[PDB]
Amino acid sequence: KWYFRVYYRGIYYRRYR
Repeated sequence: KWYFRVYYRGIYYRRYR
């Protein structure tokens, strides 16, 4: 399962898959 945002001060990342 993905996340939603998280990234905080990172860069979201491949949330789609």
